[PDB]
Amino acid sequence: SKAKIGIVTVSDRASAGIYEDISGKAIIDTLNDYLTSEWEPIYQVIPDEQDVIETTLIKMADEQDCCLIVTTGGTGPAKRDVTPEATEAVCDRMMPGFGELMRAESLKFVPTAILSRQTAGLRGDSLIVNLPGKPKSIRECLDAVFPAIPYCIDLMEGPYLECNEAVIKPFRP
Amino acid sequence: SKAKIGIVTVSDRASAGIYEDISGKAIIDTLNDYLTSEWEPIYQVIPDEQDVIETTLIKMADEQDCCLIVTTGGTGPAKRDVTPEATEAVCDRMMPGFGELMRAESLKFVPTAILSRQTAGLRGDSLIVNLPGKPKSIRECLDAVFPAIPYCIDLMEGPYLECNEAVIKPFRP
Amino acid sequence: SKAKIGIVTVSDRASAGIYEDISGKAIIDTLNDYLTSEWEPIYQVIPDEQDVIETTLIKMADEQDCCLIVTTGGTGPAKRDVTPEATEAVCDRMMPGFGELMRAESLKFVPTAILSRQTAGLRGDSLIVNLPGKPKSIRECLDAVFPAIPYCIDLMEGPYLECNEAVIKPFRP
Repeated sequence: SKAKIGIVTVSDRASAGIYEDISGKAIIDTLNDYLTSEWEPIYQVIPDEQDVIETTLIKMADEQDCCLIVTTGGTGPAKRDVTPEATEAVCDRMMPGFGELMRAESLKFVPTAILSRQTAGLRGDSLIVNLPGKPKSIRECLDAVFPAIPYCIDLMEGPYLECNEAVIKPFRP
Repeated sequence: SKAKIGIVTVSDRASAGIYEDISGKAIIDTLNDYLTSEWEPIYQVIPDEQDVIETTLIKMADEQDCCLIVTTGGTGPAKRDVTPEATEAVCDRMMPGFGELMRAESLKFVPTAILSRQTAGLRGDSLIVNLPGKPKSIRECLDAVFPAIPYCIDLMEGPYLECNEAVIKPFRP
Repeated sequence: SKAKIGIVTVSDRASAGIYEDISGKAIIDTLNDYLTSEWEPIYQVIPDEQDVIETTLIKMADEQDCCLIVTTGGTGPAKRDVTPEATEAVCDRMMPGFGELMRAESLKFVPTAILSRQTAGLRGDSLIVNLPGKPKSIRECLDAVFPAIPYCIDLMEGPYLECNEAVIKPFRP
């Protein structure tokens, strides 16, 4: 089948209106650079509301057959930040290695990396990954974890993602 | 706002007034070396009864306005070690990066650091962090995570902690 | 007293009929290489059926007095990979530092290590640790965490395990 990839920008400010969604743009730019195979971006901007996040992810995974869903925003210690809660609530099983690696990688830049509650889990055969907010952090997190994603999707019997190996090298054992 | 920092020593020999608490003292000494801003320790020595640990953390967070609460003791694989369980019970959202980093740093010279179930989380605007009992493990764990703590407290709209940069360098993005 | 160690090969394929269980064999071979003290393998090969895994782990811990139980297989993101779910189910407290270290060490070879949901935890005084199926990965994970295992067993008041320190050095603080 053809790959559907969800992109969820979680932000009160973006939902109120911003000049440009630089976080969401950073994701689609990076994914376009990664992928040679055809794919369909399923994009949504939503507020920091746990229930709305959950609803969004559920539709993308269940109805829209998204094999991957990447979120940006709402992963810090602030009370409004509930993307990880929403993610835990919708996944059947978590992927501890992703949160581990993303923080380890982010800590190479900033001591405050350990304040991120970014996680990842599976809802059926969809992989959902929580990314940071800043465009450069987004690319740093994706460069770190995406090498494992096409294989993860393979094991989940999902679409076979083909990458521009001039940009990123998926590992497939 | 003057910063109030909770210090909780959990110990099976602590109904004894003659217990010398070298762990609590290590926390106090470390924080004294770290901080240049004024702060106030709210200090309790308690038995390793999960119920009592929970009541203590809740009081310090809900009543006594502790911006940060640091526990020592009761984090290992022994059946009586229930400090993590108490911590999970009172926190409304967990901070997985703290336990990850504390073990990662500690295991380099103490392989048995991986046996610590130490964790961290947030109760409202209070950051709660589990340390091991041994003073050297205490300094090591605080050195690894404290650089992220002033900014976490900033994001919580708590007091503004300042540090002696020759001893420890908090990061603020 | 006399050390009993559970070895569980989790594999639909092996359970169906296989010339040799290389996964289970890798574990036995590794332990024999590590230990100089007398120990008894409690060995079972079972399919990828969560209820079966849980039943097996419970028996090994509660009935068979296994101080350590090591699983191989079923830790990835595939539909039928349910070994970590079973381990979570039967353990009363988790040991997050094991999965962290195993993944972190594995990541130094192959970026897909982040796809393992391998975990570890305690059921009563039994330590249960998830390994991947591949024999090379089994030995790498064991090399990473075994140095902390004899001490953990000491803390849980179990058998005193002694090692060939020419192969592996248990750390006992």
